[PDB]
Amino acid sequence: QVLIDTNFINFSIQKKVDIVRGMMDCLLAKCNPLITDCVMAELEKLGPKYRIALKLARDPRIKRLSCSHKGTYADDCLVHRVLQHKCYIVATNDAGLKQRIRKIPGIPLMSVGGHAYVIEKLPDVF
Amino acid sequence: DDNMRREVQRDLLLIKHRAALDPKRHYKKQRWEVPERFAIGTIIEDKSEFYSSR
Amino acid sequence: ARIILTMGIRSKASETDLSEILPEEIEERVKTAAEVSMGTEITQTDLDNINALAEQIVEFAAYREQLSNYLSARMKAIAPNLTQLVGELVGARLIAHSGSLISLAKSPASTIQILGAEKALFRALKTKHDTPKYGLLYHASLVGQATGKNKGKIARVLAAKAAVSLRYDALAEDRDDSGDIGLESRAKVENRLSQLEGRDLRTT
Amino acid sequence: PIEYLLFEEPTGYAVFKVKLQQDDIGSRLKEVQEQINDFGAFTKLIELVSFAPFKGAAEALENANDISEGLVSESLKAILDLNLPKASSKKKNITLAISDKNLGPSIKEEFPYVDCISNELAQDLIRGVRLHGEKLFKGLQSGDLERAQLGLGHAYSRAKVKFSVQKNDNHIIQAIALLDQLDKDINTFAMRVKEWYGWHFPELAKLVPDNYTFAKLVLFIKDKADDSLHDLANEDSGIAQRVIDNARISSETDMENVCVFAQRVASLADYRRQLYDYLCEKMHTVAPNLSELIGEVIGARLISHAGSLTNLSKQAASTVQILKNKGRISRYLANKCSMASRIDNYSEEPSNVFGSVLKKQVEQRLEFY
Amino acid sequence: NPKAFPLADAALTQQILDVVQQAANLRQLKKGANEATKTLNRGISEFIIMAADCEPIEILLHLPLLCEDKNVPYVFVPSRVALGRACGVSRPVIAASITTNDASAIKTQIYAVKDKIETLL
Amino acid sequence: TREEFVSFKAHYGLVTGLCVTQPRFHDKKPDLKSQNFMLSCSDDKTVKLWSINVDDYSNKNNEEGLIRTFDGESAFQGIDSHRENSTFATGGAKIHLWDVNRLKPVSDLSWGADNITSLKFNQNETDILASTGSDNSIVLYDLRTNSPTQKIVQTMRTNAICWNPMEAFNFVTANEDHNAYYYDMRNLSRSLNVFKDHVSAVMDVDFSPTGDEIVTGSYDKSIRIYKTNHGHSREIYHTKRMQHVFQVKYSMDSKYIISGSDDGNVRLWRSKAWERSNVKTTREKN
Amino acid sequence: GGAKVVIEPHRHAGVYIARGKEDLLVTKNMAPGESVYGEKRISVEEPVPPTKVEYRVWNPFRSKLAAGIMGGLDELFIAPGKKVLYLGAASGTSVSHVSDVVGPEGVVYAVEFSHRPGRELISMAKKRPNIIPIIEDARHPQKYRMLIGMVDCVFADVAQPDQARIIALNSHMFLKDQGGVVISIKANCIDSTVDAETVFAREVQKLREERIKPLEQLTLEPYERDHCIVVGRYMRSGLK
RNA sequence: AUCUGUUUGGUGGAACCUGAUUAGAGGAAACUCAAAGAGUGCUAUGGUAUGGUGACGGAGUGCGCUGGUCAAGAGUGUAAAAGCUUU
RNA sequence: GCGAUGAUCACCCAUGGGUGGGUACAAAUGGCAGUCUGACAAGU
RNA sequence: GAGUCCCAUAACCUUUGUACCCAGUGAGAAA
Ligand SMILES: [Zn+2]
Repeated sequence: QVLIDTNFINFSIQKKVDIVRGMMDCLLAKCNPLITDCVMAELEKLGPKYRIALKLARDPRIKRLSCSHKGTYADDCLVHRVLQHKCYIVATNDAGLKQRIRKIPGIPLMSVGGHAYVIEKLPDVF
Repeated sequence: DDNMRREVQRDLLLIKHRAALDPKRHYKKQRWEVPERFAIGTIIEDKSEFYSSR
Repeated sequence: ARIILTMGIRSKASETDLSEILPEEIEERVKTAAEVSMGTEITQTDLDNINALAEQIVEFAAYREQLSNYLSARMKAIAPNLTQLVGELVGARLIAHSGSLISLAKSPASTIQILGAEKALFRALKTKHDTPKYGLLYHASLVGQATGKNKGKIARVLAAKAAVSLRYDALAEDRDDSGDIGLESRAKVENRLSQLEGRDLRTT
Repeated sequence: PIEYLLFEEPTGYAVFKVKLQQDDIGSRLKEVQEQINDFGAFTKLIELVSFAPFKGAAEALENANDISEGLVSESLKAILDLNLPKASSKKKNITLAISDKNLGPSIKEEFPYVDCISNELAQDLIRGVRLHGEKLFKGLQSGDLERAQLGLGHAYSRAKVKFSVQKNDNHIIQAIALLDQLDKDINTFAMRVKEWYGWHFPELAKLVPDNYTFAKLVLFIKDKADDSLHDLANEDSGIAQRVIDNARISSETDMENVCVFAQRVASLADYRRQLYDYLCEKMHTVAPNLSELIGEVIGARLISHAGSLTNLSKQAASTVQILKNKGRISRYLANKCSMASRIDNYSEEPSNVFGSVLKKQVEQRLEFY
Repeated sequence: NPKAFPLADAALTQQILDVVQQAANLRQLKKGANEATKTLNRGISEFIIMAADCEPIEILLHLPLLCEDKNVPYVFVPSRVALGRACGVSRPVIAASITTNDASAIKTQIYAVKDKIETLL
Repeated sequence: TREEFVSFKAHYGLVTGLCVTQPRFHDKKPDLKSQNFMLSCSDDKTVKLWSINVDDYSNKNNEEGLIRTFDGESAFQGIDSHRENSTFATGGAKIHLWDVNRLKPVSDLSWGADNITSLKFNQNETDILASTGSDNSIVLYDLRTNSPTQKIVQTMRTNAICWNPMEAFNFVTANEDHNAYYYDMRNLSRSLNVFKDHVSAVMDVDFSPTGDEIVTGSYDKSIRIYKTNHGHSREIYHTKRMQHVFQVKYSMDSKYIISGSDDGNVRLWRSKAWERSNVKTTREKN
Repeated sequence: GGAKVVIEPHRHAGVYIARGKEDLLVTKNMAPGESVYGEKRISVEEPVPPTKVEYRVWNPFRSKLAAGIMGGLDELFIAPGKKVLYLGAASGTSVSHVSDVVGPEGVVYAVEFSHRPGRELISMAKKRPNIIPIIEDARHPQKYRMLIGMVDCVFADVAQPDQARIIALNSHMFLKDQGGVVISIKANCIDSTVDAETVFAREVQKLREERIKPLEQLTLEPYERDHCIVVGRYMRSGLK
């Protein structure tokens, strides 16, 4: 189960990768993608330029969590809920969030690179 | 009172310096100053199982 | 024991009352606890053993108080001046501590003061500490009347007069079993206790 | 509209009248969620109109079971028929707020003009009156509500589990733990009786060594006598009258006192063996298989040292302390006795037949050797 | 509800008895009632099988209370004779226990039977 | 709880209208204490009527969706249900009247051959309909005479109507020049108010159930609340996340305002922003 | 076995540590003179003469709550005057320790559904009067809503997959606002197809969906493999 | 032992260095006087305040209202029905 | 004419004794084990 | 002047009399 954020969705649509099919042929496993309410709040706050990205995040195949905090800082929410539990893949393309996630141990990181998704800290990919 | 602390004042030193009683025991590093309220008590092993902790 | 012999059961308590036991203010508490309770309901075949145990310990206390009557009688017929001074069971465990009445009579009054507190005494002598001041004589009624450091003081004067009366009782031959020497010694101790409870360390 | 409220509680039933509705749409908000914690604002919502108390713990347990399994009892019918207005059954029913969605159908089966609500609004109204409790009732109930709660919880649980006080092994625990105490009490008290009568003649404790028999015969002999006919309960009685003729030891008040002491010893001696008969009977009704196998007093001490019939049952068979061939009959009797105690504990009203079969098995095993 | 309540039907009974036979070959089965209660109070047990037709029934009904205390699955097979035959010994057994082991070659089978009897229970 | 009882893939196109009913069938009896009923028209030429399992009373203990399917030959654009007598009306290529028993329109009540974009029934005097046609027209219909009644042509297109629930002949129109018009049914020659403060086309209007103020959401991504006697906005609600508020209702509490935007979200607002919804002691109420 | 220890109060109120050469988690004994499940006891003579009061050793391999205490929990809500609703009082093993931590002035409602554990619960609640045994299913709190009112902490040692619904129902009925919610989650008994961190994350998400704010979780690993205690408080308004 | 000189424990606290604080650092008393903080308790209850300024009250009548029952109407259904619905 | 409802597992002599180590109970005018100080104080 | 109410009403040791010994395991046993 993979936590998505907003620039990962934007780079997915910019590189024409499907979310669940890109995840499946990246990991060769069955993926459950998760949009937290703060990532969804960030996509809605991005305005009416990003309508395509918002209604591709509105997808019944993409399940969605319910964050319980004030504010819509998705990087704080993703970092907290991943270092609490260590049962999550983080799909992101922010340089700062990528550095945070790859500094906390045991957390695999997925990112749009080239024309498909790549995964780094998951040691069983083939 | 100090009258009873002057009777249990030696085994409180033994519990403070636990770490050098057996050369194989190796406790976790606490300090353990003497607590303000304590009580000295004796273990009742019951009359159910014999010969093991007896 | 007397109350479970009286009522037995909780509904039986709801229909009965009692005043010769449990005086006048625990009745509403036992009735409220009889009305609401986390207790089960017993049968007759074990209520019978409950009742047998209750009458057993009632008769036990009857035997206790009549043995105390026997002790008071033998004590005021054997060493009556000690009974008039320090009391029946206190003088009784003095005599029973030291063995014989003559063996208690030939001991000094300081020994009769500290007579019960031997382990405190001898640890406070074998290291150089302060000795006790009460011993077995602490439970006399006069030392009960005293308060402060003067219960040590009248433990001392009570042991002195008790040595006087005790060796009179053990060593007299024309003794009359009437409490005369013990009674005049008790009057001496009582007015001494009066004159050192009249003083006060405050300044008026 | 949530017009009335029904709160069930161990002291009785309460019907409240809802004064002000709480918010429906803003029901998850912070101020609406903590107005039921503040009492000064909860009393703006709820007013007590009726409280029918119970007739006692019997009707309390009846209504606790009826409320538990979702039925309208007769006291419920009485208080609802007193308090709720005769509304229509086809147009604008009166609205009662309950906390039990399967008690609702039983309320509409009896009063068709009552629609019942237990959703989150009725739930937090109900937990508001649960949170405040004794303050809403304005002083009108007998009995503290938590004390009635303790009584009703214990009664409900023992009813639901069918707790019988006949098959209650704590009786036989306390019976044998008291019987050992009075064994040593009759022993030391009759030892002092023999000591105090030892200087009246020191041969009665030589001829008659049993404590009760010595004490009962010295309760009536206090002298010489001759007339040795009712002292046989007669070779020992004849020897005793011969020793009274050849008296060879030394009052009145002291002798009256040791008569009272021997009467005490006799009273202890026949309260014992009343207790022993009681615990053999209680052991036959509580553990018949154990008492068939190894006897009533032995089974009593076995479940006492185990702590309970349940602890002796759930103990392993190789860890039972019962009291070569002589070494392994103990192990055979141990695992058969553990088997018998399991039968006896977990059967609900036990028979004796499996204790009989295990007794037959262990006698066959000992007769084989 | 009888005393020997969570009885298994025939398919679950044969699944249970097959994994009992394999654990008995792999030395992971402690068989008999007091060995079962020994390994139960020691905590090395994954599920206990009681047979619901021995000559008393409380003789092994002492074990559901122990399993409930320590949260261990327990299941009632309706044949002590078939249970002993699956255990691989020449006598009927009335209770058996699958001890825990992680160097065990049948751990997936034991876990599947545990899940089946726990959804039963 | 802010959570859906049920969802329904109702149609294939846009669901262009939906309302709610208490369907007066004369063979069955409506169970309104456990079922709710909503019906809904779309541009795939269908009106569908659905039932919903509702947990509001605990009287009972069930075949929820799509109890019937009305069918038209052209598309539909609006729908509103009569507040009695099993009747509703659907606007579209032409405005038809329907009842929930018959599977076909009872009557076609169209002024001319110009289509109808919106519809509202009256709330008291329940037999007076009003509709907005794309020829910038507002038409009143009466259901005693089973006929249209009077129409007016305005400058731009009326997006919505709502009737005053407390005055029974007044309604408010919400139209494409950026303001709302408060009209009297007995004299449509003049508006009796104009509510002016919007800056793009007004998409939807609604009345408070107290009849004293209106809410008004528009194509500039903001909603506005107006006192009925003034004619300028008492309040504006906006959000960076809210885009193009297309639907606004005023909840029956008269205290909350439901807005449906076009990013997907339906949002609750307070009608009075500074007003909290706890119950109040008399000192704070005073 | 006959040795001497020193009793010392823990950080948590109502529980103690007996220091020797191995130190023991220890509680005061509400029913002095007998052991409940065969634990060992400590008898101090505290100073009419001094009275022999005694203490019971809390075994972390037979108690999830003691495993949590001596793994280190920042806040238990079981406290010496409180009311605890124990769910899944599977015998009197941990309920006795919770009972005498809570003390004579506080109440433990021990809810259990099976009947032979209920019989042992009632015979234990005789000698511990501050235990109200409730033999009922916790999945239907209305069946015993009449016997319990306004608890301060719920403890949940149920081992069922509908755990979070049971905890939520009992909390919404009987827990007060900002009261304690202590959960012992067993991963394998919830579900074994996913890993332990997935099921703990899902259970914590279920708790905050039923508005119980989690403060703290602890894996309690040397005593139980793939267990957890989640300590939360019943926020009821504003987890934010 | 006019042997020994290490360890443990108490007393003592130079020089350097580090940290904190500074109208030097405290201490004792209380049915003392003030300044503030936190928690708890208490029906803490007018959602628009008594049944009534002879302008009023009470009694009775008439209208109004509530419930069930029966009858009639109407719809729907049907060979006829029955049933069901009915602001 | 078996069994998991459990098989199995200190010194001296040509079943019986001799010699003692631990267990509990009770006793002891057995032991530890030795019964404080000694002339001022209170008041006016 | 002065440490008992905190088991000298006691604790431990020694000797003397009375009753015993010197649990786990887990598939074998018999011929
Ligand atoms: Zn978030």
